[PDB]
Amino acid sequence: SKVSVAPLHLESAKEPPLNTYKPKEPFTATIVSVESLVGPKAPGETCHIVIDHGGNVPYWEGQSYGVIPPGENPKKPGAPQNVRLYSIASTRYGDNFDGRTGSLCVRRAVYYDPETGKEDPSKNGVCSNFLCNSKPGDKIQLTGPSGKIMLLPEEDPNATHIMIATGTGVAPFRGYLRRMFMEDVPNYRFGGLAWLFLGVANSDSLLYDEEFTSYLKQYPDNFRYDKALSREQKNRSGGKMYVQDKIEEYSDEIFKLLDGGAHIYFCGLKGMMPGIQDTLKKVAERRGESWDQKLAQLKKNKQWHVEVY
Ligand SMILES: Cc1cc2c(cc1C)N(C[C@H](O)[C@H](O)[C@H](O)COP(=O)(O)OP(=O)(O)OC[C@H]1O[C@@H](n3cnc4c(N)ncnc43)[C@H](O)[C@@H]1O)c1[nH]c(=O)[nH]c(=O)c1N2
Repeated sequence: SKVSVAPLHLESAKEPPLNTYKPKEPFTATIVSVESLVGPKAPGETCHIVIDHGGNVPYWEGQSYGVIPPGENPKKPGAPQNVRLYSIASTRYGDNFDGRTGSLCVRRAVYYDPETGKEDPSKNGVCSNFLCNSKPGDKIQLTGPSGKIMLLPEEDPNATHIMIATGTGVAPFRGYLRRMFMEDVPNYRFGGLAWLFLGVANSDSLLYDEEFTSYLKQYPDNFRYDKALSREQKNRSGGKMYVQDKIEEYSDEIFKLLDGGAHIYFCGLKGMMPGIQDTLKKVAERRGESWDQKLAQLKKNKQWHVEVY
């Protein structure tokens, strides 16, 4: 039941592509589709953007594309807008299984006055709205790809990968998990444990939930999946349910896996991290361990992978 992907020559490169296109001469890609990923109770829109790069801007899982939105740089007259980076949410083959498209998972940044709720177009996020407002056939200026922090370590096809996402931080993990489970990639046959933790505001804010739930039924011995819905759930202590609280529910299993060599990944808004560090410190203390010591070892061993923004 693994899906045929082409072209398999995408497996031949020994190093990830980097900076293939640069801001002064971007690649003009074409939008294939834009769809909302969220339901009516979600506090804001997050969109799935499919982009046809024609095979001209290949990438590895875990990398980012740059997008240059239209208009003048407000801080520099006559100059283009600055690049905004977006974690690629697709595998190298992309959602059409053909090596021609890549996908982004984009939260629409909308401004509301803190007192009156009143909006103001001039204070909306430029690139996120540009992307979420795009339609089939629209052109986008693409740069990159870039980034190496979130490349998937494939040396051990039976490794353990613990994936901690909030919101759009699910993006690299969608790509990892399709490569691990969905696509027929003969040179990478994953037989380890992939464990996805996802924190979002509510049920309607879930991203790609049907895809992840399907892996539980297809690969029950290789995939685990836990969700934290913060506005709809409460933690053991009674402060909104964050993803850290879900990690703590599996404290012993997770620490054992880390001690056994598991990779652990964090992606999403940088505000997710302080709570996670606090929980891990408390879990370590309860076990009689120093989290500082443990984290230093995880970093030295190249087990700790963070890309937050
Ligand atoms: C490695 C990496 C990977 C990613 C990302 C970053 C990095 C470093 N990001 C973030 C992304 O690059 C980008 O920063 C956001 O999409 C916001 O960009 P905009 O162009 O929409 O906002 P823009 O840069 O135009 O504005 C920034 C913020 O300022 C606000 N603002 C503007 N003017 C204001 C004013 N006068 N008063 C008050 N507020 C004002 C806007 O509302 C917005 O919230 C991301 N994002 C994402 O959604 N998905 C992803 O997968 C990723 N991945």
